[PDB]
Amino acid sequence: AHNGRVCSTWGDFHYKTFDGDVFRFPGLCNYVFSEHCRAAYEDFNVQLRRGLVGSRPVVTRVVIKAQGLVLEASNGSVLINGQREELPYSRTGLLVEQSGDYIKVSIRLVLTFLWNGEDSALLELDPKYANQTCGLCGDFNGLPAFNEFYAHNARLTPLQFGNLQKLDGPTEQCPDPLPLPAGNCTDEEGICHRTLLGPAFAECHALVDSTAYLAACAQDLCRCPTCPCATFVEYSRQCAHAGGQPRNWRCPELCPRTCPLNMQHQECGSPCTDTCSNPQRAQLCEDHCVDGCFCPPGTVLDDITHSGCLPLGQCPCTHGGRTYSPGTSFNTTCS
Amino acid sequence: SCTCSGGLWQCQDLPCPGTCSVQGGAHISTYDEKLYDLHGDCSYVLSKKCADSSFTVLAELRKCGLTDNENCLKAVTLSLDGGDTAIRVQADGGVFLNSIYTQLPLSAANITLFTPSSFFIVVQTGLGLQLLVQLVPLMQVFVRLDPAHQGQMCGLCGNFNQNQADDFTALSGVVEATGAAFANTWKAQAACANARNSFEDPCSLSVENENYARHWCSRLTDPNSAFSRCHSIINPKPFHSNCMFDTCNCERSEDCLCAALSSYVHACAAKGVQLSDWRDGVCTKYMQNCPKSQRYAYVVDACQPTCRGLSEADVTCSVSFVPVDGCTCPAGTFLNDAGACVPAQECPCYAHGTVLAPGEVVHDEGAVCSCTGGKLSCLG
Amino acid sequence: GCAAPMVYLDCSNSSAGTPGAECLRSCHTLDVGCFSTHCVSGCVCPPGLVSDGSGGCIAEEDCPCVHNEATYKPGETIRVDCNTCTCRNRRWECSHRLCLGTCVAYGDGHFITFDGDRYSFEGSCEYILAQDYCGDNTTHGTFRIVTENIPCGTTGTTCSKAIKLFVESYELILQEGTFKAVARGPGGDPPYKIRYMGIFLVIETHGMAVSWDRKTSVFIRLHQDYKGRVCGLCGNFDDNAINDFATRSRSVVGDALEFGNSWKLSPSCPDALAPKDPCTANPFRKSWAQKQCSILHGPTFAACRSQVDSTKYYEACVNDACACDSGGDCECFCTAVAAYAQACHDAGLCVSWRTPDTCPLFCDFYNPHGGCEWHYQPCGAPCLKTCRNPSGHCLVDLPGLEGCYPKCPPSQPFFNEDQMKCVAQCGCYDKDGNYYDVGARVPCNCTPSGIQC
Amino acid sequence: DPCTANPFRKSWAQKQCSILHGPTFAACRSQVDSTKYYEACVNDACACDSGGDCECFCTAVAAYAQACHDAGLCVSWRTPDTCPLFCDFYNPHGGCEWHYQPCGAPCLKTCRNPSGHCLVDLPGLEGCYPKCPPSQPFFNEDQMKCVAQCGCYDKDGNYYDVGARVPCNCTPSGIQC
Ligand SMILES: *[C@@H]1O[C@H](CO)[C@@H](O)[C@H](O)[C@H]1NC(C)=O
Ligand SMILES: *[C@@H]1O[C@H](CO)[C@@H](O)[C@H](O)[C@H]1NC(C)=O
Ligand SMILES: *[C@@H]1O[C@H](CO)[C@@H](O)[C@H](O)[C@H]1NC(C)=O
Ligand SMILES: *[C@@H]1O[C@H](CO)[C@@H](O)[C@H](O)[C@H]1NC(C)=O
Ligand SMILES: *[C@@H]1O[C@H](CO)[C@@H](O)[C@H](O)[C@H]1NC(C)=O
Ligand SMILES: [Ca+2]
Ligand SMILES: [Ca+2]
Ligand SMILES: [Ca+2]
Repeated sequence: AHNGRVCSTWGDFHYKTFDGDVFRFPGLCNYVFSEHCRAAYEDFNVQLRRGLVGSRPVVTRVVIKAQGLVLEASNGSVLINGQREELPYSRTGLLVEQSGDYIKVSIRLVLTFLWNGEDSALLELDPKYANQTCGLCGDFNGLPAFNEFYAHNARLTPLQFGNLQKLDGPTEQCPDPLPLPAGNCTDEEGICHRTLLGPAFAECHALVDSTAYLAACAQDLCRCPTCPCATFVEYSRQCAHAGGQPRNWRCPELCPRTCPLNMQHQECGSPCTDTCSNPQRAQLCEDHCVDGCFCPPGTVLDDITHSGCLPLGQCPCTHGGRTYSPGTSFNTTCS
Repeated sequence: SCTCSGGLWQCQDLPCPGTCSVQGGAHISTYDEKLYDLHGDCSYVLSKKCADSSFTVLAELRKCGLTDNENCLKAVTLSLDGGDTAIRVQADGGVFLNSIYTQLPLSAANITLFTPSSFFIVVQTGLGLQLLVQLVPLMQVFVRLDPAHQGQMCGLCGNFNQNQADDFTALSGVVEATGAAFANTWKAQAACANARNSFEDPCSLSVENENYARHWCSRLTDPNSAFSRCHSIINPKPFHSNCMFDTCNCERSEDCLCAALSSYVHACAAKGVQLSDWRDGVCTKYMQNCPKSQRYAYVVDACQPTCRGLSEADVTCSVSFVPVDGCTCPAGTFLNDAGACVPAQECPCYAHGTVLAPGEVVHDEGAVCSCTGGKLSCLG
Repeated sequence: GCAAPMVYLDCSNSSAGTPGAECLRSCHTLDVGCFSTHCVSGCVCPPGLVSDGSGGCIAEEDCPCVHNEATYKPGETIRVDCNTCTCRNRRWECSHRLCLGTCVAYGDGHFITFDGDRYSFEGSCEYILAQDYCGDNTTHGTFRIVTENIPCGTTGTTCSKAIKLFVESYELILQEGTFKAVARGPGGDPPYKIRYMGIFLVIETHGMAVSWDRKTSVFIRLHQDYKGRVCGLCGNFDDNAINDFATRSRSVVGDALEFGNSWKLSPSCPDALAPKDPCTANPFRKSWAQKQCSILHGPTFAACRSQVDSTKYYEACVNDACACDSGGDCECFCTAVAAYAQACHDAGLCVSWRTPDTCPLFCDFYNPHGGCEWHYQPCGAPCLKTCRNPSGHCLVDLPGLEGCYPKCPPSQPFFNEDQMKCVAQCGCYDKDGNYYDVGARVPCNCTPSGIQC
Repeated sequence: DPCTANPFRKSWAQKQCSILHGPTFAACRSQVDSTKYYEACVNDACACDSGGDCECFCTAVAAYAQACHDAGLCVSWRTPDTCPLFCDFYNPHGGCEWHYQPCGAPCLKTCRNPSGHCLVDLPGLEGCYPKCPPSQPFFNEDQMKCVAQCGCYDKDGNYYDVGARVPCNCTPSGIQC
């Protein structure tokens, strides 16, 4: 599956590259998150600007340039080639949606960009861009520990690596953030060890190693105690993406989630929700686990009138812009 | 000059001093006007009368950023008399005579160094070549040659023989292919790294850089713009490409942008057009940053009016250079040895190097003298 | 503290300012003379030698010669244009054969005149691409070439050209895919010869060879005799490119529009207005254009980009692929790239891009029923043993150029252009140049001699 | 509607699509109804206003070409002026197996199918095929050439040369160990 074609940005300036490296780079301006930069003609150019909400590290603007299309997501709005658009916006090859808890931009054969709109932002890239990319997401060559931080044969540090991939505005001179002093707190109560190493991610231990995630959990624990679950959610995403099936680690206290009345919050539910518009969509799907709201098995989602999830036998039909409740009939002159 | 006769234009040529230039730290316009880009990091022999070692203008181009194609000019080292003399103009304005700091002006061995304005430095020599070096907003170089040296020079700026196909003649007797391949034969130090050909336009990187550079550099080719007066004389397409490439690639986008616009203006004024008032809503931080008591001027076409000069003449003001713009004292004012700008009434006449205050009657050698309006008069 | 003959040099003992390891006698800096105000310590060859740049020591009379980013050992030879140089004592000694001047008129109006100047001019009327009919005496001149932009299916963006090759009293109109002849003056033998050079009509005049791609690019190659005595839109061939914008009245201008407007045949024709930048006009093509034109930066043209400067060619490609918004896009991109292809072909390289996905060239077409003479050669033979030229010799030997040629076997060793086939015995051409099969009377019969009676 | 959107292409479009009414497609126009194919051709040539025009016209005409091929005919339009198809490309230095056939063989003795039989015997269809001589009678798709002996295809369908180990070696039998 999406083994090594994923990168992400989460929590307190935590960057996970394509080949598994995690680091922290507390920048506060624009950076080349990824760019087709080892080819005759560029295909994609995705950048992030990271700012602050009071104190929480957030992404304040993303600019994805791809194949003559400019997509700027910021301020809860999306700009397509300079024009605001209402989600979802679909065109040949490109589709952008408010799907789930995020804003997702999928450019077919190019990339998949998930953006929760506050902190996280995840890139899936095609295998064909192996070794031809460069940015905070890494080189996509498959070797984690040897080729990212070696510029002109000199091994360099996360601050250095995140500052090399910098890009100022036309009239802007953003500084470089200085190294943060030593850490404290750690995982005292063991919450990171209790959860991350808990049963919920058992097989996830067989796929994605949690050492960096453990450290990031501790570091976030040094930050506010209402923001420690970003690392957990990111580990769930990564375990799902490597191929494994995460389990529901959430509890009414562990960053609880709320969903509509008929609709439940699941970790690793099928991404193709069966909806009695296409009640057998989930038949031969090919897509890994996805977190979000779902319906209990047996009852499909009702997208025709948005009445929650309904049983297969009680949901409406549609004909020519008309919605028909169950029990209704309409007769044409011939049928 | 062309006369309308015989149903045609009968054209004769007045002698024309050739003009090399390095603009943006990367682009080079040679004597044959073969514009080419050079992204190198070494000292390059900008020009040299390659029969002898009479003069040798050197330029040190230095990489200024993350990208290998981010260069700035950093020095101009006129070697002379086969290396016996070396006038080195840096990028901050510091002028080193034989590797020793030397303020400006300086007049010795027929060499005259002076600043027409705060933006430019003039290194005039009697050997034939004149250097006019720009410091504001960044470092650019211009070279003028008395046409006598036609078809004799070597170096980056080409042999000056009115042929654009021979400009890449190397020392091996063949025309080189591209810019960088030609330049890497003229490096000063064997240890330098060879320049590399650059296809990737930095303009494609940032959309905000895109729109900024486009909206400003488009002021060149606008037929209603101040620059239109030179369009019918100089084709502004290379200058627009330079402005685009600079601003997109320049970390200080405004600096390289205004450098490109200044370069276009200065080239056109070299051809004999007085482009004026082109900084509308652009590059005005170069209006304001002037030294105190000075002021901007668009047509600075002579020496700088000085109290010493009006008192006892000056070798400086006997040099003809293309009218550059920059910061100077306004007309009717002069800068004393202190450098402050005062009217003529406040600055003194100087006799034998003695400060003789204005409006002061004195006795000397059986004579009575007066200092009226900075002017010295003596009677008896 | 070194190993090979080059030994360490330290600046601690020497007085400050000596030329150190940076000013090392080298295959390049032996000549220019090194400049450095700061000595640096390093390993330097013993006196009498230099370094190769890689830590060796070589005598000064075997230093490799560098040309176009390459490096050549002494004893190696290279070909520049039409001549060949050899590397000796850090120099090139080249044969002194004259090389034909070249004018190139292609695309939406790009011109590369004889003197190497480049510009763009979008003209719509008839423009004198060359002539000897400019001088204090016009009548000692011989030839004249006019071109104008044909649209092939509409009245819009250009799709092809129309050439008028006058030669003294003869005339040849090149349009619509082939040639004609409107010979009006004295009726002697042709002062020209016609050949099917790959995808080109080539017309020679023993000192002036015109090659037409049959759609929109014209490459004219002149002998050195005509130097300084021609004019039009290919300059005046004087090895002085600054003044090549010399109009009808020889008032050198700094503008392309006036220079083009000067050489229109009929003064009644309206002057072309300001040309408009294509990509700005139609932004929605630009991306595609770049993706199409990026072929010039890819490894297909990696080698040639070091032998031929491809900046202006790329700008031309992008402009043309942006401009052709009314139809026929592949032809625009194909010819924009093919101008660079011919530049590479003439320079030193037999580059073959032309992939089935990108600018394909049907060459199986003239292969009848499994016959496999017709093959695509990226550089055609200098002369063709054509049906019209049974000798096999040629007057203005053009070098290789793209297109497909027949490998005519000994059993059928005559390439016939009027049927495009390798055959055994040729037919006949009359004065006007029409063809007949042998054994046919002409408006005399056709025989092994030809038209005889 | 495409032509209404971009009238300035429209004329060109018709000139390009008129190939259907010409003597090139004289015979087939009586074997296959070509009103709708022509309408599609013109609409496609009108629509492709963002680049790649010849491909649009080529495929619009080639659908009709295949319809003629399937009906009863072997029609060969494909002029060097009109929708050329570079088929000399796979010819190695004069080797001339690769020839353009307007109607191909029903089944190809390919590298992957050494038997020469096929499951769904398709009729002729445009494209250029190699006249693989008896000396080199195997058509290899991954390299597009006539060769003497084939290599091996794994379960996923990747190809290797004989004697090369698979992530067992390759032999006349195939992948064995
Ligand atoms: C986002 O945009 C809204 C208006 O659409 C504005 O009121 C708000 O201040 C912006 N910023 C945030 C953080 O919501
Ligand atoms: C990956 O990129 C490096 C960088 O030069 C190159 O040396 C290596 O061969 C490449 N390998 C692959 C498999 O792309
Ligand atoms: C057609 O449907 C309407 C709506 O239910 C119904 O009233 C009518 O009787 C139907 N026509 C028949 C049954 O013929
Ligand atoms: C000018 O140059 C000449 C020749 O080198 C020299 O003799 C003279 O001293 C210099 N200065 C003046 C003022 O002539
Ligand atoms: C050539 O022109 C000159 C005047 O420029 C004239 O005197 C001479 O007679 C002309 N010669 C011929 C052969 O026309
Ligand atoms: Ca790596
Ligand atoms: Ca020259
Ligand atoms: Ca000329």
